[PDB]
Amino acid sequence: NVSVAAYLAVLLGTFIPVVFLLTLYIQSESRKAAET
Amino acid sequence: NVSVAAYLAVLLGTFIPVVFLLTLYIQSESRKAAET
Amino acid sequence: RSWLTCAHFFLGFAFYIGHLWHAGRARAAAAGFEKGINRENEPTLSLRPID
Amino acid sequence: EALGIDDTRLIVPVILIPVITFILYAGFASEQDNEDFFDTYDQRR
Amino acid sequence: GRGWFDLIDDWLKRDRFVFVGWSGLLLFPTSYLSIGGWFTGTTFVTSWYTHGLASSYLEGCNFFTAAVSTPANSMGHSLLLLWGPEAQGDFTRWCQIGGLWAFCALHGSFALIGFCLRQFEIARLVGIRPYNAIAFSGPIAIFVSVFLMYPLGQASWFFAPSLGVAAIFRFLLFIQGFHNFTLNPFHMMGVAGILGAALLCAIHGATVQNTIFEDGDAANTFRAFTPTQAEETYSMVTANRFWSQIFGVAFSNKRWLHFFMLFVPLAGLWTSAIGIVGLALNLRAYDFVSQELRAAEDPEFETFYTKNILLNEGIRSWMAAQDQPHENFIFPEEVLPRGNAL
Amino acid sequence: MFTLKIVVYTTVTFFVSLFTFGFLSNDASRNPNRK
Amino acid sequence: FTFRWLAIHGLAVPTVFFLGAITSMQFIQR
Amino acid sequence: WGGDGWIVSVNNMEDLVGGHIWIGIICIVGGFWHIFTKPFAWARRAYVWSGEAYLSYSLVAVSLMGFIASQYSWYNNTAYPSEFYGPTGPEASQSQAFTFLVRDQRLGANVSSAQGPTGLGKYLMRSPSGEIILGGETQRFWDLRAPWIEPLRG
Amino acid sequence: GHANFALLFFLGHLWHGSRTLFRDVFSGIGAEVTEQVEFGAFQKLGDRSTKK
Amino acid sequence: MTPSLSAFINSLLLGLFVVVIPIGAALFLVSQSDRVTRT
Amino acid sequence: MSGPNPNKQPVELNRTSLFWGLLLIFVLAVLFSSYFFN
Amino acid sequence: ALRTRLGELLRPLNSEYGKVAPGWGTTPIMGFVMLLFFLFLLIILQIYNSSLIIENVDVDWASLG
Amino acid sequence: GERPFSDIITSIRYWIIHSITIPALYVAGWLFVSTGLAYDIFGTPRPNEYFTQDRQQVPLVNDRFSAKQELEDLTKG
Amino acid sequence: METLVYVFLLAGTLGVIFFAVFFRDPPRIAKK
Amino acid sequence: RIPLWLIATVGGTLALTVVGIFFYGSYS
Amino acid sequence: SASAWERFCSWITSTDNRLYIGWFGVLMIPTLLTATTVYIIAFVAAPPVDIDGIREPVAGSLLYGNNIITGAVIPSSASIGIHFYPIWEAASLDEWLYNGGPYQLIVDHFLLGVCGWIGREWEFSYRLGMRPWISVAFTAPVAAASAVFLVYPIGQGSFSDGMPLGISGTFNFMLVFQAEHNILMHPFHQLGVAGVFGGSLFSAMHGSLVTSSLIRETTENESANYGYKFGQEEETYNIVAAHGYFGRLIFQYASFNNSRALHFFLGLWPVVGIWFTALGVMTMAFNLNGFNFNQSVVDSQGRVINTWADILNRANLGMEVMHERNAHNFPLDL
Ligand SMILES: C=Cc1c(C)c2cc3nc(c4c5[nH]c(cc6nc(cc1[nH]2)C(C)=C6CC)c(C)c5C(=O)[C@@H]4C(=O)OC)[C@@H](CCC(=O)OC/C=C(\C)CCC[C@H](C)CCC[C@H](C)CCCC(C)C)[C@@H]3C
Ligand SMILES: CC1=CCCC(C)(C)[C@H]1/C=C/C(C)=C/C=C/C(C)=C/C=C/C=C(C)/C=C/C=C(C)/C=C/C1=C(C)CCCC1(C)C
Ligand SMILES: CC1=CCCC(C)(C)[C@H]1/C=C/C(C)=C/C=C/C(C)=C/C=C/C=C(C)/C=C/C=C(C)/C=C/C1=C(C)CCCC1(C)C
Repeated sequence: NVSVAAYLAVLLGTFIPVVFLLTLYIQSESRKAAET
Repeated sequence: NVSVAAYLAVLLGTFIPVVFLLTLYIQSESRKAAET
Repeated sequence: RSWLTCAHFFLGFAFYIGHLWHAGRARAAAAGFEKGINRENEPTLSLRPID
Repeated sequence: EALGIDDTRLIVPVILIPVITFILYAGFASEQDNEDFFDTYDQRR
Repeated sequence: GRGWFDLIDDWLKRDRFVFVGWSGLLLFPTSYLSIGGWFTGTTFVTSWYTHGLASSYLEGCNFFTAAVSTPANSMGHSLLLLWGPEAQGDFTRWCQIGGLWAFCALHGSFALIGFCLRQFEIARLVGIRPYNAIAFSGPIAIFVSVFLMYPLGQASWFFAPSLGVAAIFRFLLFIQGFHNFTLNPFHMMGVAGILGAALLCAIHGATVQNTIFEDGDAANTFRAFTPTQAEETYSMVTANRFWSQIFGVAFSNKRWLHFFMLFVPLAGLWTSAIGIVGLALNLRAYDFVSQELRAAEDPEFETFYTKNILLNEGIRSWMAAQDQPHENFIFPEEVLPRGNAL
Repeated sequence: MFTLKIVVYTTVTFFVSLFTFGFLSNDASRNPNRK
Repeated sequence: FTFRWLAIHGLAVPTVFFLGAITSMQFIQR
Repeated sequence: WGGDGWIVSVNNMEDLVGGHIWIGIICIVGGFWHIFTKPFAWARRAYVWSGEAYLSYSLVAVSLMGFIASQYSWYNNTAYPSEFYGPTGPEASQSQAFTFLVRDQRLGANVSSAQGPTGLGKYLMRSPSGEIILGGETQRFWDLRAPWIEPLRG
Repeated sequence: GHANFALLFFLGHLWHGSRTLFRDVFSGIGAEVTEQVEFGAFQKLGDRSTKK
Repeated sequence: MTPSLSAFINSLLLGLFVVVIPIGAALFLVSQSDRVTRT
Repeated sequence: MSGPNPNKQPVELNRTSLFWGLLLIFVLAVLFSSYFFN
Repeated sequence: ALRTRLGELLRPLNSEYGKVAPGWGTTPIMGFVMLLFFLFLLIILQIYNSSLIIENVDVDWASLG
Repeated sequence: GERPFSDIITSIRYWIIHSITIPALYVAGWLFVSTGLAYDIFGTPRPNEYFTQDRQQVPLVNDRFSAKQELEDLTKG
Repeated sequence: METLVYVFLLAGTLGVIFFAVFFRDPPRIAKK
Repeated sequence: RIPLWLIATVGGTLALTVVGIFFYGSYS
Repeated sequence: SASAWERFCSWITSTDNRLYIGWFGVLMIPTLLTATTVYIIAFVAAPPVDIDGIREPVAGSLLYGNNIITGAVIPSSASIGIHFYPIWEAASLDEWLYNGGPYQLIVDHFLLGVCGWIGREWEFSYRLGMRPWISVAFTAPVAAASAVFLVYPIGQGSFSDGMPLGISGTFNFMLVFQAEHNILMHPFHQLGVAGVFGGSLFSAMHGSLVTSSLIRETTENESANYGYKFGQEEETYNIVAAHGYFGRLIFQYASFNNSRALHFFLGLWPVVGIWFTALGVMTMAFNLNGFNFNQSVVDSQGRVINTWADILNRANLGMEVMHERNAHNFPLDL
């Protein structure tokens, strides 16, 4: 039916760049908040 | 043999708290860097 | 044989422990810091930080 | 079998390397004072 | 003048040799009865009608083999009150059915509650933070899980640990054989916590005793310390340098060091309690399914885990006949697993 | 197998020689209370 | 007469009773 | 290690007495050497000269001696004869295997062709070096030398 | 699941009761503790008015 | 009234009059007798 | 009103805590991977 | 602090923070009710434990019929 | 306050009442064991009472609410 | 294929150890 | 009145005597 | 100006290296790195090992069907015994892998490395001007590792009886040891269990007493750990407060007034406990087993009345008759 280990591909390829963007945004927001 | 979808369990349960800790550390370091 | 072997293995290990204790204390008493670190001149405080 | 040596070629490094280390150590020791002291250890280096 | 409650509160919180407090009313009688019942059981009370065992000094047992044995399996999870429907007020029959174990277990549960309340009360009166009661929650978790929640999930009180030494060893080997508790990862975390707590205790003691300041001229350095002094008695900088260049990492914060010493054994005990609670319902890490499948498909495939499984089978089969006498297990010599048998 | 044996013998002799002649090199003087 | 007296005597009278009982049990012919 | 045993494997009294002659000669010569000499410069730099240091040196020496004597008592049957100290673990296991071998060779059982549960020798098997040794779990103790078995050993 | 959750919530209850009854010493203790911890200094433990 | 219920009621009464009443009464008497000087 | 909440507090995590958390999560994964897989 | 209709409706229901009854108040009757609750819990626990057998109360799966 | 140890150990009454009471407790325990009273009180079998003539097996109690009657049947004679 | 996951987890743990040793926060004394 | 070291010595000897009788009863 | 050897000795004994090397480290670093390398590669990919010597290999590596828990570096063959088995003493490399040579390599290098670690702890205690008895504390785990890796093989005559380098192998070692020696009834193992339980108890007790009496130096919006500054002169917690709390908890001299004596006790209890349990394993290597109380209670006739020791004996018999299948051809296990 549906090939396995594609769940890993879809979920990791969704998570890792999302993780990267969330980390960047939180880092930038905290740097702005500390600038004040 | 080895049950599938346990790869998802192991890898996501490894990544997500690691992601949380890395985000916390980077956020704290950038707040310290903008405090200066 | 079991009694002799076990007793003398016990005593050999115990006297290795004694050797380590007394060799360490002999070195520390010869160098002169067997009673503790001198507060006025602490050797670590005069070293560069390691990291 | 002394020191586990079954081939005579094994004796060459086992004897040779300590000789070179002793040569370096002997240079170090010839740099020293080498007279008797009355103390628990020698503070001269 | 004052009310009666205020006078009782003043007398209970008196600064005497043995502090009583409000927690003392629960602690002292319950702990006294627990210890007294344990001595009475290990001294006089038999186990002949519950386990078919001798577990008292009256029967000829020593300190290792004497125990306050668990009740009979037929009792179920009865509270086994002296006035209860099993004993019906007969102290002799109450001792013969194992009711003294229930006496000790319930009084010890409430005595642990009382001692934790005592820690809370003394910490509140003295004025310090109550981290000692949080630390003692660990042993409370151990006792609750093992001596109450494990038997309450099993058939009866019979399979709870019996209050002895060889009885506790029997419990260890019984749980290993019927549960493979060494393979349980929560027990692995508990072992890690206990051994790391011993490691921390030894290493902190050695580090403090070996980084002290020279505060006296005497070679024995114990007298060179006063409790009311303001300065530290040992060098944290020297210790940090030593462990940074010996081990790679070292403590630099004393408070974090001591909270870690507090945390490691507590976490170990709580995780092992989770493991025992899991065992209470036979929800176990007994087997790895793929290893068993590969061993069934390939007779030449063998790991140490399969050998452990065979040893557990040996424990169960050679132990159940005399360990659970109420079941009347009659195992012939041919059904008993033997290494030479295959 | 002889080449591996002689390499291992050389390495063990080298490190043991360093150990031995390092502890002979006035190791007790190498303390912060010297001089 | 104090609470310490009672705390000691709780752990003393049965302690002596049990020690005597155990010393008596040491001489039972097994 | 196994099969060699360092100085625990002294198997005759001639070596024992001769090396005790050697030890006596060496000790007397070294004693006069130390009576008439003072430590050299390398020894003066190397060691700590205090009573506790000498005590520690003696402690490590006598600890090594304790280990060596424990192994003497466990393995050696020449300086510790089994008529007095009793058999060693290897000696007891090989005695059991050898007595079963004798009882089966005398009472009708071909021991050299009796296949074991794993295809190996049940009574007599082949050593990792190729010798004829006693089979079973006593194959680990094939280095045993005993006066009651050496006449029967080719 | 619920036996383990109840066991863990027992620890949680202990922690939050401790943080409730000890709110004033959350960040540590002061210099007013040294007089109370002397053995026999006060008749009632922790009460400054019961000094001997 | 079963024997178990009668035993339960008797257990409550015995617990009261053997544990709670004597301990509480002694606590009350000693607290009223040995007071604390708050001067 | 919709604006500065007075209860806003910064959140910190020093490098020691980061390394402890990484070690904890990786060791837990090492421990429980064998049991999740079987 | 903005004022709403629901906020003004519920304001009297949250308006007495820190208001206490002087002295011991209703503590004795509270303790009496707690004692009754303790007895009730003990009764039902001993019923469920079969340490307390009551007429026409069969603690059994078979009582479902 | 507290009672010091010297006042405890130098009291004349403290020694005479102990000398008249504590050996009495010791002998009381000795006679509690030696007269067979402990076996009867706690139900511990005598060395000749583990097995009877009719029962040569382990006396297991197999019912909860009739345990007293079963114990009386097993321990009779 | 789970062997790869085991090796990855072990190597990640060792990398965490390496970074905790060599890239640690350098301890310094404060000017309090 | 009596020095404490004599009391400690007598108590230690009596404790060792209790240990000895318990061990003798274990062996008999 | 100095000689090359003097500069080499100054670099080796330097306190400026991130990790101190020292002369004991000269022996320690290569041995520990060799053991680590061989252990990693043999745990990942090593062929099965005939541990019992009966030509029935046991798989221990990840590539041959093991997880982290069941994986182990199998001990060497019983055919080898305690014969020295390096790579060059085997006919081929695969013969060395078949007979468990990696176990001997790892064990020897690891024991040398931990002895070097003891010496290196002493050495950097000496270079820093501190008291050198942390190595005495570390001798206890080294003693236990030696007892389970070298002494027990020496006592039993085979390196196959050492503890396997794994987890399930460790459990198998424990079970077989209990079956053959009854370690639970051995008083030295009981002292070791008391040592670890008391070490946990005292670690938790000391940590809770220090954390309970921390001196207020922080605000409510930060961790309490920042009240202590690295290198400060004053004490960060009230020792008198903790002493008073613990004196009122049990009795007024159940506590240690002296912090130095308290920390000596902390370092003393578990070190002595582990010393005693390691020596107990060392003595049971030569078959001086634990207490045997089997059939200690008989009735008037003489029928055996079982005790808890007899049920423990039944469990030990269950483990005994199942361990090392088809390796026993004789009734007794001598
Ligand atoms: C075998 C292990 C073990 C024992 C025996 C033990 C014992 C003790 N721990 C105490 C404290 C502590 N334990 C702590 C942490 C730990 N304790 C641990 C493990 C143990 N702790 C571990 C692993 C930790 C790490 C978390 C802390 C933090 C404390 C304390 O604050 C306290 C102390 O002061 O330390 C010195 C002492 C006083 C508390 C108490 O219960 O007395 C009161 C008596 C009671 C409650 C009666 C107990 C009744 C028991 C439960 C049932 C009956 C048992 C029989 C009487 C005996 C059974 C015989 C056996 C052989 C089976 C007590 C001696
Ligand atoms: C259970 C029950 C029945 C009905 C009444 C009641 C409801 C109240 C309830 C409780 C009854 C009670 C409280 C009974 C009290 C029993 C008590 C306190 C028994 C105590 C006995 C004390 C004993 C042996 C002493 C043992 C000490 C020994 C050997 C010494 C050991 C030694 C130590 C410590 C170090 C090594 C050397 C040495 C000398 C061996
Ligand atoms: C043959 C045999 C059968 C049975 C009986 C019999 C006695 C005859 C037996 C033996 C006979 C003989 C001749 C035995 C001889 C044994 C000998 C020579 C033992 C000598 C061992 C030497 C040892 C430890 C040396 C220890 C010194 C060391 C590490 C180094 C010390 C120092 C230096 C020099 C280097 C740096 C480190 C330091 C500490 C500064």
